[PDB]
Amino acid sequence: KRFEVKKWNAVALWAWDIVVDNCAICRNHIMDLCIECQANQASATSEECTVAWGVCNHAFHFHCISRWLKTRQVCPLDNREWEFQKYGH
Amino acid sequence: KRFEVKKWNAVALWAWDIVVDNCAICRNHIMDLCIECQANQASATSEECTVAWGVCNHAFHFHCISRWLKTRQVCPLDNREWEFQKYGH
Amino acid sequence: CGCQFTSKLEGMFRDMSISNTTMDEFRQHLQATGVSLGGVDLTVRVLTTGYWPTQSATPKCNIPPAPRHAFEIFRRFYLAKHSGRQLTLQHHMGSADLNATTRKHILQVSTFQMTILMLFNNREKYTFEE
Amino acid sequence: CGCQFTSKLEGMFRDMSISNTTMDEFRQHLQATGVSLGGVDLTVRVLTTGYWPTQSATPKCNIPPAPRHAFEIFRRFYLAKHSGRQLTLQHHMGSADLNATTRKHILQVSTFQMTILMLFNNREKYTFEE
Ligand SMILES: [Zn+2]
Ligand SMILES: [Zn+2]
Ligand SMILES: [Zn+2]
Ligand SMILES: [Zn+2]
Ligand SMILES: [Zn+2]
Ligand SMILES: [Zn+2]
Repeated sequence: KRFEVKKWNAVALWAWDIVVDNCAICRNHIMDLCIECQANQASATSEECTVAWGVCNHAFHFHCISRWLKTRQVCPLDNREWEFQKYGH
Repeated sequence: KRFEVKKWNAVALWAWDIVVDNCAICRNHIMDLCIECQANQASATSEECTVAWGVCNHAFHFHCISRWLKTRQVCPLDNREWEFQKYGH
Repeated sequence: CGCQFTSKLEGMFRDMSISNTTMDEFRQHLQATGVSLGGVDLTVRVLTTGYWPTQSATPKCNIPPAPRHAFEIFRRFYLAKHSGRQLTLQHHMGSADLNATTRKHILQVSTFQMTILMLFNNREKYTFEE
Repeated sequence: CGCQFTSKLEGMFRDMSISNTTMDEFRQHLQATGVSLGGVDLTVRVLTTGYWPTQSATPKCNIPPAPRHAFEIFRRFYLAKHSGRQLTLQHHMGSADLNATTRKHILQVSTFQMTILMLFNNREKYTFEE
């Protein structure tokens, strides 16, 4: 051949049990809003009801984990204390 | 075809860092006797100098592992108490 | 008798239930992969030599094409996410379900007649020399 | 500024050194297996989305035989651990060294010209439509 690849340096991202398509706290969907907001609108305040991303790559509705921090505080899918780093998606 | 395999149920055995061909305590070989025995015979009492198998699936010479157990029993490779479960090979 | 061999007994039983969890885990991993028509239905288990001794010699006989692909997939999976584990090749253990074909009656082979029947499928009219 | 963003900073740096250890780990894994021939010299870094944002859209365009086989091997390895969750499909990151061939001058492609150059290698005289 005329051009042959010798080296490569991809960077491979990874996701834990985020289950893209369901939230582990309320079980609704990665979208479709949450149990507290029910319908997509239903007073969602300019769609502020967004997804929250932990340091352990676990994704829930911001609302569903926020309310889980008024009772527990250690991320239900492992044991890590859980942080509030990345947001949205 | 006339016969087609649908199901299979192999059982797959596994070995840790036994390194079939070397002992991690004395570094001689899986055979070739140990550092406390040197030559194959050299008074090996009817070849009683055999291989010891741990629960952690590690394999070193009997004499070598005896000295390690005499001091601290934590396995030179991983961190298991090491039991005389299996023997020989 | 007391707690002296009952310990190895717990060892074996634990091996068993843990290999059942490992079977569910491999089902997941073969749903993500398993592109070959060799992993149609697989039931690979994982035991330790520290509890399960060698039967006679742990031989290295030729495996059959579809079992060959299944064993290759299982070994590739095991030689990766496992903690320095070495998938061993053994024929003196396990079973299988040979789907034969007036109806489609499924036979059973205990990891011993798979190679001979596969050689017959490749070409019939064989003998002991073949 | 204080310890409030410097925490995410440590996050990133840790990601970096840990992915360097992961590169050495995968080198030994490729020496033990390395089925896909396309997967040769690989500097796969395992970073967390919890620190590294998505560049624009995380694309999944045609992967080139060498980097395609390479991406397939990497995804199979990454899913051997997290059943299902494989290497995220992306092309907006990384680089490569394209060995061209009067001498053999090695070029460089930043994961963007690999697919077009591979399509040219398969068949030259292409255009925007192709
Ligand atoms: Zn939710
Ligand atoms: Zn909500
Ligand atoms: Zn988590
Ligand atoms: Zn020794
Ligand atoms: Zn000795
Ligand atoms: Zn050990």
